[PDB]
Amino acid sequence: DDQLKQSALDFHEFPVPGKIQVSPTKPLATQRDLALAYSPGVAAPCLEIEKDPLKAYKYTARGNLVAVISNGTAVLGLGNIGALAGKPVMEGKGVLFKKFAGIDVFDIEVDELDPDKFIEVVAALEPTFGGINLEDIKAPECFYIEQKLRERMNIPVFHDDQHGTAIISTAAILNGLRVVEKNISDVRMVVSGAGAAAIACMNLLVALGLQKHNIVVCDSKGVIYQGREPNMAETKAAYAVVDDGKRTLDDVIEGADIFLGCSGPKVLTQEMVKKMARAPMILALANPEPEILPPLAKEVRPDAIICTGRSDYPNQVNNVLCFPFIFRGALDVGATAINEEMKLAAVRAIAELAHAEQSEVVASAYGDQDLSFGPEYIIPKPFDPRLIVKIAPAVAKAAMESGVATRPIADFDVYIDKLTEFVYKTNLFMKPIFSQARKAPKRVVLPEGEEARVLHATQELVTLGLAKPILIGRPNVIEMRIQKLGLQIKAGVDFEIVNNESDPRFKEYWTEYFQIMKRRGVTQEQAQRALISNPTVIGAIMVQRGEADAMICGTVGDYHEHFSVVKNVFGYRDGVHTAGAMNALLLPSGNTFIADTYVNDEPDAEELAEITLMAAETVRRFGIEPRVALLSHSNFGSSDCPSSSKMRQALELVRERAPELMIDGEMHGDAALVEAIRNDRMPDSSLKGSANILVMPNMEAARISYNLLRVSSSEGVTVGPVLMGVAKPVHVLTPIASVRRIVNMVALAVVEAQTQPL
Amino acid sequence: DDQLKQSALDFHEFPVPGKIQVSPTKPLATQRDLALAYSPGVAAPCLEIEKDPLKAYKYTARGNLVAVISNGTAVLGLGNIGALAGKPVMEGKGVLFKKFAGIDVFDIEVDELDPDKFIEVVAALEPTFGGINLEDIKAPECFYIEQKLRERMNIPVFHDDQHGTAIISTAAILNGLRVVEKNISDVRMVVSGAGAAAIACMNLLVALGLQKHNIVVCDSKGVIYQGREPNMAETKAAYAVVDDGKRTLDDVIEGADIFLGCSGPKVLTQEMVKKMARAPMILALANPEPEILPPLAKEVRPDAIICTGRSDYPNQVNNVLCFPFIFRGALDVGATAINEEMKLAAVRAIAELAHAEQSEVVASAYGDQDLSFGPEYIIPKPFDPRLIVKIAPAVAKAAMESGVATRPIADFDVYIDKLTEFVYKTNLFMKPIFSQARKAPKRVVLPEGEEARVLHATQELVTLGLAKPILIGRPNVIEMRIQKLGLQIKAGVDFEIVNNESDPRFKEYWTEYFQIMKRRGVTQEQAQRALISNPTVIGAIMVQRGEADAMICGTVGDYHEHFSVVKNVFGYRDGVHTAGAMNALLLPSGNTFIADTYVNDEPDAEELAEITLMAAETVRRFGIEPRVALLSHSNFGSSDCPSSSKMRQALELVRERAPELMIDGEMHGDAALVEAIRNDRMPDSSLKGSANILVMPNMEAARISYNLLRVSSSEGVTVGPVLMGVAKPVHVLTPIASVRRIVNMVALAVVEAQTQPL
Amino acid sequence: FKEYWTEYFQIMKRRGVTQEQAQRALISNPTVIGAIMVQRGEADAMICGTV
Ligand SMILES: CC(=O)SCCNC(=O)CCNC(=O)[C@H](O)C(C)(C)COP(=O)(O)OP(=O)(O)OC[C@H]1O[C@@H](n2cnc3c(N)ncnc32)[C@H](O)[C@@H]1OP(=O)(O)O
Ligand SMILES: CC(=O)SCCNC(=O)CCNC(=O)[C@H](O)C(C)(C)COP(=O)(O)OP(=O)(O)OC[C@H]1O[C@@H](n2cnc3c(N)ncnc32)[C@H](O)[C@@H]1OP(=O)(O)O
Ligand SMILES: NC(=O)c1ccc[n+]([C@@H]2O[C@H](COP(=O)([O-])OP(=O)(O)OC[C@H]3O[C@@H](n4cnc5c(N)ncnc54)[C@H](OP(=O)(O)O)[C@@H]3O)[C@@H](O)[C@H]2O)c1
Ligand SMILES: NC(=O)c1ccc[n+]([C@@H]2O[C@H](COP(=O)([O-])OP(=O)(O)OC[C@H]3O[C@@H](n4cnc5c(N)ncnc54)[C@H](OP(=O)(O)O)[C@@H]3O)[C@@H](O)[C@H]2O)c1
Ligand SMILES: [Mg+2]
Ligand SMILES: [Mg+2]
Repeated sequence: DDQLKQSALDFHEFPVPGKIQVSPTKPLATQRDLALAYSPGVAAPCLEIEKDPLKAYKYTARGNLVAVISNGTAVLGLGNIGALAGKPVMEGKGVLFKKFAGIDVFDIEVDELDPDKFIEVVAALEPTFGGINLEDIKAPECFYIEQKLRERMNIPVFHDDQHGTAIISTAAILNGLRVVEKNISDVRMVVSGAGAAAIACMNLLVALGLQKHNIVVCDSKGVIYQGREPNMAETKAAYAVVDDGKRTLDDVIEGADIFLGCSGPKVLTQEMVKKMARAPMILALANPEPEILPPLAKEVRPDAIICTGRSDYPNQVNNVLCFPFIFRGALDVGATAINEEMKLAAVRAIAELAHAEQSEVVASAYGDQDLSFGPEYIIPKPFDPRLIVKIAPAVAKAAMESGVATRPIADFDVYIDKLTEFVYKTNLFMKPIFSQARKAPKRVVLPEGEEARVLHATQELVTLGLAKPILIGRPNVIEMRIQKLGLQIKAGVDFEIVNNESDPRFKEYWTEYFQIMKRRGVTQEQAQRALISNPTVIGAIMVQRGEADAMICGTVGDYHEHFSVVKNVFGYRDGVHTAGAMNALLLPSGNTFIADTYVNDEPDAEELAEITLMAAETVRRFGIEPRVALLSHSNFGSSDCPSSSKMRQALELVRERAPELMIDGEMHGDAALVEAIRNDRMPDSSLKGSANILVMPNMEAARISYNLLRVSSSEGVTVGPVLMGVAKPVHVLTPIASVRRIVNMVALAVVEAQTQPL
Repeated sequence: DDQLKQSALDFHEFPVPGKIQVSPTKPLATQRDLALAYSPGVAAPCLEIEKDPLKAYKYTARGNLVAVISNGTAVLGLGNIGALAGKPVMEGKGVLFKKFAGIDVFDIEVDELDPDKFIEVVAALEPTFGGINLEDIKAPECFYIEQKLRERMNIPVFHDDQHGTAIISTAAILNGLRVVEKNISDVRMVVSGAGAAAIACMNLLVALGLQKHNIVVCDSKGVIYQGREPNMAETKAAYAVVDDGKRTLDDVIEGADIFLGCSGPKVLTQEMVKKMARAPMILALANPEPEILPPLAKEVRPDAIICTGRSDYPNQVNNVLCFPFIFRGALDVGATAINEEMKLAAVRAIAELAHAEQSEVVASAYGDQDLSFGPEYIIPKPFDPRLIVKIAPAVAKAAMESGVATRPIADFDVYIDKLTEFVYKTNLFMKPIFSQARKAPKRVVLPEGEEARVLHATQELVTLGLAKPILIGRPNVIEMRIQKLGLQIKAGVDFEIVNNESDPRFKEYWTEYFQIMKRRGVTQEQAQRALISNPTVIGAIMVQRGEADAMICGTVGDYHEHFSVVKNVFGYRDGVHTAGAMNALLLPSGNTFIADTYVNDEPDAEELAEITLMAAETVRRFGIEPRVALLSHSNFGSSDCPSSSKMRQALELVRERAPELMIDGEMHGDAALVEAIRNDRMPDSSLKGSANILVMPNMEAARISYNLLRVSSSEGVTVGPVLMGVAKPVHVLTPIASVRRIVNMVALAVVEAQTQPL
Repeated sequence: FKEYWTEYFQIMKRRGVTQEQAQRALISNPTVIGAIMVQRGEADAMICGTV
């Protein structure tokens, strides 16, 4: 716990406190715009809203924000710690809101511990938000707040902690009945636990068609029957059962077709599973520890379908399936609330998507797709790119038929086109790489073993279990620096040290290097010096001999001093005559790759075509459809310099060698990234949307552009420089490489080594 | 009004509604970070705040936001129109907050029309904000709200609409007494008007040292004396005077040393000024129309000092002097409120800055500096870059001595260094250009007169009075397109049309062109064709003949087809042998210029040195200190390609020819923009901070980098491409030029033509 | 070691040698060590090149 505690504490404490910030979306540097954006001109918009209140959407940005409001009464599993102490959780919830759907979130921690004032303040804050996600609140005051607001608010009010997880649970049950081959009106549902995210689920399931008399509710006290306490509170009498001696979970665990558990860990015992019914449908939503372990249920009864809230098992009940996309559906039409119709229109799109998987470009073999509608796959993945095109139009149509939509949409196809254009610019492709690497770690040698960044990265890799590292350097220096940095990695146990000043394999290593380079200017004495003073050579020989599977080098020195060694020892991949390096950037238009940043100073047309094909294949392996643009200062033949002609010839060669690849050129960068400019210049261009692969005419342009964009349009680091064309898994980094970049590159190298490391 | 109404309505209605947006400041695309940013890891930060509540500043971003809260009871001069209808004004106020100081603003329009619930909701919203700027609220409920909050809030509460303008008024009076040579305890102050931004000013002036019995208050009723109404409300009895027959403004206008007017236009008459005292000190803060016209006061009495709230006169009382910087001072220390000490510590820094002007790099002769402490200059300019270094440390020191500061600062010099680093990246240099151009418009010919963008720009230029335009094209097409676009410009009155198909000056024009180009491959017949089919040639001959002062061309066609004409007709400036083009970008590090984007395909070392010197001089004329970086894929001699050696030679030449210029190289782009990387590589580099001029080795790198940065790191448009080295004021644009870019370039050309157009 | 590699870096900082590269050179390149020794006056001459 201490290591994880320190990692989380330092996750955002040192560089900048917090996890979100407020940023403007429009520019302001001039005069005569203040005369219009302020008092002299701002009077005209105001008088329009006064005459037409409905015109507040054209001249303002009112309806796009959501409030995440808490009081800190039940902070995760920590309980009542206060509203202020719960700010990090609310901030992280807003982060998840923004990262998965693109929802602006204001996180508020009201200090009120009384309900009445809670509704007072939330109703006062009405004009600020288009929807209020109540979070970290006890019961049953939340229901009262939501009902009073919805009957007093002309704007959407949606407690997500109830209704969103209700939707996710309901969709996992409607599709589960298909697999178990049972009817909704004949199944028996048993629930052990009452709380905030249980009553909404029960209401949704009852409105789905399930009989109320077939539902049994419980808590820590036992079966919630009639005649248990003199003062038995509400939200428990509408679902209570008559007293027939039933008092515990096991009394109703027999014959239960569905078991929706949302309270308490370690509740279901092996005997209860043994005495359960056939084809169990267990929904153990408990996050810190589920009600029943999915490995434990599938052992005693292999016919059980388990839909947990954890990230370690499939069919994950994560609210990131609910609060991003359900709120996005509610907002995009401008509702007045999510009634049962919208709650069902959203629950049916999720279920339809879960049983209509059709591949459509995935991360090659990187990871584990296994997308087949069955027991192990009942709901869409937490960050499915398609869950904005299926939910938002569905909710908009439901609102149009329900009378709560204020501004109807006429042409839906344009709407889906706009939403898919929006979702094309988000792709978290490093998670499957990390998962695949964790599935089977490989041996990776790091020649710069004395570097502080490399030691930090080695600690992280050992903690995550991504690879088995081998460090080259002086043992005394490495141990002293590990102690100075306060790391927990130990030589020999966590990682292996190769002493470059002394090793029993010195003779074999330098003899092999001499045999490689004897007719390339290297004498035996020079080989002996190289196997002592050049760790890259040691690592390359190690890889070639099969004592390691991959190598990450280049954090010290110049790129070509490592690349020359790599090329000499490994050589090119079969059928390849050139190599290139690709760097990745996250721009507003999406993930963007820049090709040949480090290898070739001035490639010719054939080299450019080979680089383009390799880059397209590599990007395809990430799960991204390649869209290539050949860049030049000439815009579609406007210049006749030899560089532009070379780009045109490379385009012809690429078209000859790969007719299925999306590519155009030669063109300017803005035309490559902005579709409107390109459509103005070349209406019938084969390149659609924004290009994600930019191939440059020469080294200097590529490197200068990449450096300026990296320091200017900085939105995180994924991979780079990615080396292509070499016959072994190896990448050369740069001295400015960060710890996260090193870890990512090691994971990518492990994944490459797993599949025939050639 | 209709034209301004349409301009303001379309200012932000068509492209995107609204004027602000919410943007994150940290990246999120990976896994294993959700395990730390959320539930599994987010528990560790929460338990730390529970044990230590003061630790909420290290693990959260709590204290940086301000609420701008209104109820729409007095919207500017429109009165009571509602809270929702006042959203554009609040949004614009937040825009001004962010643009001048960098303050995050949440704009709220509460529908409550009752005070008690207003304090209820604002006190409920305490944990969201570090300060509440009450706006658009009547009196005296605001005082009650502020007092109750400050006595119930442990966080800063600062009604800016009272106290900030009180500070600005007080600073304009303390410095005014120096000019008028009078004592604060012996002056007579007369006020005609009671309102929100008058009682705070009176309180501040009384605490400054002025006697209460020397202050006279008035309203529409008249003198606020005792015994006027049976129920005379508060905030008027603490300053009322005894009844001696004084009932109107003129009864107390005699002998008044200071006249602070903040209510009503057209209040002071000529006779009142005639019967006033010597050295009048008039503060007419009325925004829509001042109490007395500054031109009217200075005529009857030339000894009067007037400090108005308008932008048409000096000594402007604009809250952009108050709410950005005073709130910044309050926030940067983490106060508990702005008491009199902070209110005075901020008012003394403003006064000290107003009478301690020392130039320190201004916009050359572009505009009107005239910074001399006198009657016409009593307060710092509304967007003075230095008003964050003088106010924030002053307020922090005042808080440290007052016991309201929670986290004291030890080393102040580091603090001022950080603040000046922050303020170095903001410079609104186009406003002085626009002002200087408006002072003396010039004749500017636009060869592409039939373009829709050019017609829109011509309409804007005529409206702003920046230049006298001359359009070249077919009159029928121009009139038909003007009618189709619905513009109000009329040929012959607003602008002059030159018909390229018929003009009585055809023979002289083509004869002059032939005389220029007879030994450069142009026959007489070719000259006759050129003076019909090439509008750029017509415009260039017009400029050379003195029938126009400048030309803006290039919105259609290729850059070099216009540049060749310009070079042939005009030639180089005396003492210059090469030309270059500079493009401007607004990056996170500040205004950034990229040199030689369009002229020279591959300049040599001497050409690069000349380009660098011209770019440095041009940037200096904008009011920006030039800091040049020579860019290459080689980092301080790491490569030996001819391009890197050329950059090194150019560096040596530049150092020889300009020893006073800040410059270094050759280096990578990231080292040029990020000081930490450069300090790591070259500790003793002469380049300090972030470079704002990037000189590129060849055309392709410059253009590709500029295009990618413009479409990716887009933060508005200022100028570009700026042509340097030509012997006449002319600029060649590109086909992708926007209307705003054309207007800006025309203004720059006018300013260049005003000063010896060579 | 520190004085030697610092002097070498001061000589070669604008010739493609970083501080880390200078530190590596003052360990793996005896010719550089001898040349710095001679330039510092701790030796009068150097004979190198047998390898
Ligand atoms: C994975 C890697 O390889 S990382 C790189 C590791 N780097 C190193 O190990 C470098 C350190 N080692 C070295 O530099 C060399 O092994 C040396 C110079 C010390 C010795 O190698 P060489 O002198 O060229 O020859 P050789 O391989 O025969 O070894 C000589 C050794 O045998 C000993 N020896 C002496 N006479 C004899 C003999 N007749 N027969 C065998 N050994 C003998 C020597 O004393 C010497 O001992 P030592 O090296 O343990 O001190
Ligand atoms: C600012 C600018 O200049 S924008 C560019 C404007 N462009 C133009 O004006 C192009 C339109 N004009 C033209 O192309 C030419 O003036 C032309 C071709 C029409 C005529 O010019 P030319 O034939 O070369 O010769 P010249 O200058 O002597 O003019 C001939 C005219 O004189 C007339 N003329 C005939 N005999 C004689 C004579 N003995 N003496 C004088 N004029 C005569 C012709 O009928 C003709 O009349 P018109 O041009 O009004 O119809
Ligand atoms: N979608 C999700 O991921 C999700 C959503 C909600 C909850 N959860 C998880 O579910 C658990 C409880 O959440 P909650 O909203 O129900 O909070 P809660 O109501 O505060 O706590 C669970 C409640 O269930 C009862 N309970 C406790 N232990 C029990 C046990 N062993 N057997 C039966 N009943 C027991 C108690 O009710 P009484 O005190 O009234 O007897 C207790 O108050 C937590 O682990 C939480 O993380 C997950
Ligand atoms: N810093 C600034 O730029 C700034 C700040 C504040 C105000 N102003 C300007 O000052 C004016 C008034 O603002 P305010 O806050 O005072 O609003 P206000 O109180 O709502 O309106 C002005 C008040 O002054 C009185 N008044 C009106 N006309 C008058 C006249 N001709 N002579 C004397 N008194 C008159 C009336 O008070 P009774 O109805 O009680 O008699 C009236 O209610 C507006 O033009 C406003 O824009 C500028
Ligand atoms: Mg929660
Ligand atoms: Mg105001």
